[PDB]
Amino acid sequence: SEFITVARPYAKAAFDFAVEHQSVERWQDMLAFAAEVTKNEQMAELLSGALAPETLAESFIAVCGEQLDENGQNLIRVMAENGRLNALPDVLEQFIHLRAVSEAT
Amino acid sequence: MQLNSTEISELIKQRIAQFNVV
Repeated sequence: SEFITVARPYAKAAFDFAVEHQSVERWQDMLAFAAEVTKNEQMAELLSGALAPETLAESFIAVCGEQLDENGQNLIRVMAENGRLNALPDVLEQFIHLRAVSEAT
Repeated sequence: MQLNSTEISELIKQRIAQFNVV
């Protein structure tokens, strides 16, 4: 269960529409806080506990303080459905570069 | 290339913004 490659598209696919609805601005926080909790010793074990994505899917969006719009809840479940919801930072680093590319042309 | 996790981007774009809307 280590599809690190899934974070590359996640950071972009989640950014593609985040730009059309002008979410990118407030959306940056959601990914920043999400990527920060996934790389947290206690949260890391909680996420990689079993094959069931539900235990880590709702647990993640909840520990964030329910501050995630519809896409924040849809992404964490799909990310967990692929057995790699803990790869939030794997997408964050990719997303930060997408902003630089959008903030350049 | 479209076949490995890197191509799921379009599938993600449809689910990340429209997961519970099918």
